[PDB]
Amino acid sequence: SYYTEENHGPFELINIGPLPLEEGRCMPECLLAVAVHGALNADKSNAILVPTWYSGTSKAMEQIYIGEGRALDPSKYCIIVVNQIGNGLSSSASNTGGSLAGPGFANVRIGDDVSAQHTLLTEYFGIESLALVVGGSMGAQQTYEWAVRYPDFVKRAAAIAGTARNSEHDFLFTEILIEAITTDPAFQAGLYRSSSAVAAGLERHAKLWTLMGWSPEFFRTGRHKALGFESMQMFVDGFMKRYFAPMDPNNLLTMAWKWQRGDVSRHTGGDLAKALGRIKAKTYVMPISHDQFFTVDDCLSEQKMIPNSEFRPLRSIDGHLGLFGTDAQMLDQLDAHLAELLSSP
Amino acid sequence: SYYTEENHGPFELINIGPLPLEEGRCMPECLLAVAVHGALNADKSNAILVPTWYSGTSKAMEQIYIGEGRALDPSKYCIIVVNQIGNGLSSSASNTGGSLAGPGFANVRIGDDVSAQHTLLTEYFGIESLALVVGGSMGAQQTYEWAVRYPDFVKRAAAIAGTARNSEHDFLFTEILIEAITTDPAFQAGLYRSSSAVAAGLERHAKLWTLMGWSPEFFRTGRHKALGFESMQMFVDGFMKRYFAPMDPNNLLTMAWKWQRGDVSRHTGGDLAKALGRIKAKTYVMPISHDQFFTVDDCLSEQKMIPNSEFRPLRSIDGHLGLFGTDAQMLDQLDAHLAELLSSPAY
Repeated sequence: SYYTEENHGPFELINIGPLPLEEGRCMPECLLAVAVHGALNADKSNAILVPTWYSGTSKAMEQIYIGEGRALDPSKYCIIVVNQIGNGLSSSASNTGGSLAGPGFANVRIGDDVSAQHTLLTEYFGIESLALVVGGSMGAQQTYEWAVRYPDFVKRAAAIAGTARNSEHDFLFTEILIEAITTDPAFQAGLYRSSSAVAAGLERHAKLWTLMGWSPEFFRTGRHKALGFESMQMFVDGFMKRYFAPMDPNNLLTMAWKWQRGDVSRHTGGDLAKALGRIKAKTYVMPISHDQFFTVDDCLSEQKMIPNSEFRPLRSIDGHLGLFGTDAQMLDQLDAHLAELLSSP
Repeated sequence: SYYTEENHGPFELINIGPLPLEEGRCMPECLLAVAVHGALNADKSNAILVPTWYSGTSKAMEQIYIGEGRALDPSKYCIIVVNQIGNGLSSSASNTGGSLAGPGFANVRIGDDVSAQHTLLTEYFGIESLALVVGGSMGAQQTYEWAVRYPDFVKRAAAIAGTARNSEHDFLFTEILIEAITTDPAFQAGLYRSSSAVAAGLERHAKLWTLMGWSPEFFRTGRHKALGFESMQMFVDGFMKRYFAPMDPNNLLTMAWKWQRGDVSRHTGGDLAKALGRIKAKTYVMPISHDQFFTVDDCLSEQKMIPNSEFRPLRSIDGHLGLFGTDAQMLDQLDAHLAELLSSPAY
């Protein structure tokens, strides 16, 4: 009941046909849930691709980032928001039959999403280049993979709060996030009868996201209170637990495995400088100042490897989950940077 | 067999007598495990008290911080290292009988340790003031409590990587650490057959410490490899899991409960500025730059409320567990700050 058009729509389900996956299995049919905002011009020069992030859907990207006086303005651009494979709206553990059902769903990599999106854009939209690819966190992982895998296709790229190659510390964080779910016996090796049977694991998952998803300064200065939650307990229970409670464990695990392995250097034998050296897009690297796990240092290290790129950190004590749109001043910064990027040749 | 003289000694067990605890229970006899390094001078004016930190013992403070070339030099100072109530050496769930055994052990607060330490110093050693109180993390919590509770007694205070009133974020971290242990079915509500039976909970606890105890920069720049571990997997297994593996779950929960509730403002009805304003000790507030949960910003906000004090962050990408002595640059900075502190004129 969570993954519906009534909650996340409108979107279109587009069957892009069979999808051979990097890990070796083939999806007989890959359905991508796509939301399109704005019209494509005759040059097809105004398309923007927006990948979705961990546990997220196209509806979040639309609610937080897209609109009239925003950088992502559908009166000027054709903004194409594409849901991750495994996110519950596109083909996922939760909505696919046969051998891909539930814990049978394949291991999907960032590169598989980008490959599917490329097929979608060329064959269903007839688009041969993107004015901008922009995403946050896992959405930034896909942004980097686009810029490296199809370098002449991507004219501009904005990687918000995410890296091109995942760190060992981030891998550990996600492993602990996974174990929060899989160590709940009600998970039943993915064969749980309903999402909510795994409430304990989903709550433990939410508590870890509270610990790592914001920042110590967020809580010290009472940001949670400004958002309407009088205490850490109220914030954990009223915001964080409630966010994850209706979601599907198998889907979260599909996206967590994928997030763990984001690595554009797979194109270059593990040489990251060589992969990032391939980027032709005008690229803004935009970590959030207080992000606890995609750090300013992590992202600056990569930016130095991307030719013609710019380092444009967002200042927000809301840290990583400032992506959720809790900090309007952060959103204003982001809009100014993105408008400047879109304005550049 | 982890909590022995063979592993953590030499130390002496001193019975300081009954200890009425803040939470309301009375310990009929409180034994403190104490290690002394160096001799007291003629008027006992060279005593330095070193409390121990979460999961730690006096052995760690000795190995990492005490020695002739160092600020805590036993050829000049009498350095008295006192093990936390609950840490397995002093009176704890793992070694106390009667109604205090195992799951029955009382909820002990930072203030109970400081009161017990004060009784130890005055009644057993005849010491009536301290040249320095210094500790890290939970050791820093006890340091602040000392400086607030007995302000004339403490001539100098050095609070490394810890705060005077615990934050909500830190409380959540420790709650998650506690649940890593208590959700292991083998924990059996504190009635586990042995430490070893609760290995799954202890390993999850270790993984959480790996996540929060160092820093992303520590790993990004390959510090774990410099320390001799080929990969994150080898570091987690060979350093972090191994550290917690032999420890007692009930003792860790005692120290965790205590850590969660460190709060010197209990002396002043919740008014932290009033509590910290009581401090007369020359005080250095020394967060570790890349500490993920006792942040530079957390400690700065408290330092601003302590009169006479100085803010001296330790620069280390090793973050919180740089307390374990992994970062020799950080130890060198600390020695320099502590030597400067110890040279402040006696009033």
